[PDB]
Parts: sequence; structure tokens; C-alpha cells
Amino acid sequence: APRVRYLAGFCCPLGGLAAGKPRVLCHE
Amino acid sequence: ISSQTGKVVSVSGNFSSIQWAGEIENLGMVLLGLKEDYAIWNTKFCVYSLESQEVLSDIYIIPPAYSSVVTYVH
Amino acid sequence: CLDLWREKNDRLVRQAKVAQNSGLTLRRQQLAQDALEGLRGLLHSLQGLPAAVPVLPLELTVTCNFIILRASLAQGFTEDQAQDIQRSLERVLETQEQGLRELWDSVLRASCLLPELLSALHRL
Repeated sequence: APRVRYLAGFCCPLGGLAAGKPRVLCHE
Repeated sequence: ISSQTGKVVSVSGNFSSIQWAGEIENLGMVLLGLKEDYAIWNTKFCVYSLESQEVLSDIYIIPPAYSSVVTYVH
Repeated sequence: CLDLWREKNDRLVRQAKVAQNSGLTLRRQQLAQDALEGLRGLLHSLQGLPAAVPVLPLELTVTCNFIILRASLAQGFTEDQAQDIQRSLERVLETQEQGLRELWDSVLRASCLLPELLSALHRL
């Protein structure tokens, strides 16, 4: 029923995060 | 007072108001405010790098005209 | 800053004149009403500072343009513009209350002190 879930929140600078550098990988 | 310090530090600079505060890229921790005519570069409003460090900018903040009326910054 | 406001004023005046000369029944009113709301916003931005001797020359000029253009479009005056004039005069006084008559008396004494905005006051 919720098509989105927030499971964390992180320290960001103003505006937000600079693109290209952050990475996400799902193992299993 | 920070976690990481555990000590009551005093702010070296002598300000009136702290209209905004927070972390910026390259500086770590910052306060807006003032100390004590229509030139954009005059500004009357000191940034302050926290931990009693350099003013860091007095160049391209809001004009001194508006300095009398503003109550909050975001 | 006065630079930018002044430029805005000039830009909008010239836009108005262009619609005055050129344009259709629709497009004329479009550019006019566009310039109009430009001038409103500029008024409000200037009305957002305390007093400023150097701003009044514009404020008075702009409210003049605002009233003129407002009245011209409506094809008639209103009392809103009376209160616009009242506001600008209150501002002139606040530099240095009751009603238009005492306001004008005090204002024209404060003009005989020779602030160089007479060319706007006389317009007003």
C-alpha cells in the first residue's frame, strides 16, 4: 500500500548531495 | 557546547542576533548575524566560522538598508 | 540596488509607451496590466524599507506612474489612489497622520526645506 518507505535519513549539506559520487548497491 | 567537546565555549565575536546558523561545504559550522550605505558589497552582516574562527566573509550578504527590518533568515 | 529599481521603472515605462503606440485591443491591455503589476511589486519592495531620502524620488515617481496607469486603464480614478498618495506622503513625513490637508501643509513646508524631489511633488 505505501509505494515508498523511508528507512534512513543522513547528514546533507545545503541544497543537498553532489551528483555522481554517492553509490548504492543491493546484494540480496 | 558540542558533543565531541563536552565544554562550555564562549563566542569570541560580539554579536546582536544569529538570524541563521548551520554547516556549509568547506567550513564545517557557521553563524550569520552582525557586531554593532546602499553598496551591495558593504553588507553590515558577518558570517562566522564557529569555534571562535575567522569572520570568513563580510562581502556579499544582504544590504545594510534591509539590516534594520529583517527578523529571520533561511 | 536603486540601480535595479530605477532600471525596472524605466523598463516598465518604456513597455507601457510601446503598448500605447503599437498593439491590438487585447495585446495593449496585456502589456499595460503586465507593466502595472511590475510597478505594484516595485512599490511594495520600496514600501518595505524605512524612509530613504534617495528612494523617495523614485517612490513618488513610481506611485505617480502606478496611479496614472491604473486610472488610465480603469478610465477613471478611485479612493484606493487617494490612499496610495496618503501612504507616499506619510512616508515623506516619516523621513522627518491626521488628514490630507494637514499632511500637504506639513509636506510643502518640508519641501521649502529643499529636498530635491519637487519635480515629483508638483506632479503628485
